[PDB]
Amino acid sequence: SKQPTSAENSVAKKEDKVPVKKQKTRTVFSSTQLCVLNDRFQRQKYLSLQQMQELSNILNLSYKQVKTWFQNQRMKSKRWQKNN
Repeated sequence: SKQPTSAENSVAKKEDKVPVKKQKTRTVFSSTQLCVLNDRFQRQKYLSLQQMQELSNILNLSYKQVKTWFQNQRMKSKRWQKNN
């Protein structure tokens, strides 16, 4: 696999350029993570079973969280995205 613990594309681009509007949704994702996610999804095919645990360690998040985020964005194409 590819374990991207380092060597990223420093500042690729952002899909969102909306500087803090509509208030805060309590929990939020940073453009830093978003950029890395989008870059890696463009450079690679997707996140593999191992890659999600790597990513989890890098962003100091949980494997349960990283997997669920991916599967939600994955399944939205077939069913729909859910916040729960």
